[PDB]
Amino acid sequence: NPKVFFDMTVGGQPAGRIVMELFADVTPRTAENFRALCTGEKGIGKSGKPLHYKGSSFHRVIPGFMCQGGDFTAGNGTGGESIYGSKFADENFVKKHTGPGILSMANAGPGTNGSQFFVCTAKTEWLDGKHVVFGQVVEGMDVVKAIEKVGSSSGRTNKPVVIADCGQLS
Amino acid sequence: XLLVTAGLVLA
Repeated sequence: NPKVFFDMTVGGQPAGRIVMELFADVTPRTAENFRALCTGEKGIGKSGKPLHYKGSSFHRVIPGFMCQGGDFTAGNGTGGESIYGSKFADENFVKKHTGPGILSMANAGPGTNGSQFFVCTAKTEWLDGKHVVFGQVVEGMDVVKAIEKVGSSSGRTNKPVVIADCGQLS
Repeated sequence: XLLVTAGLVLA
């Protein structure tokens, strides 16, 4: 399984590296999409912007629930773009939301996977079968905690949370 | 509620 990373800033301050293992052996299509968006491999998408998480933000953070990001298109939670040229199907729901660090796809209903993702800060069992789990934070979960700290009940952060750098680790 | 959607944020 490939391992990818985010180097994060919170309020402009470096906050650490989040390291994620991608379940390519369980969700090959979903993993590859995420992995590719970490490296920037694919270049420019249909949106005219690089297919790359680098520089994008966590725009929706709810403490005790999850941190959501992945909109490198509009940078406001409405955008995002997969590497397949369109939204892609829910590959499978084998993996469940079993606790903190769970990496899963945000969507707009069935078969609408783009680039928006979320990292759980607890068990989110109610999302089972609706959101494709495809990864797990394996290092730097404490960095996710720092992100969680600036969240709110509305989801608005109170400091900008930015992916300062990102890519593939192994 | 506690959802994670992309466009229309629900309760």
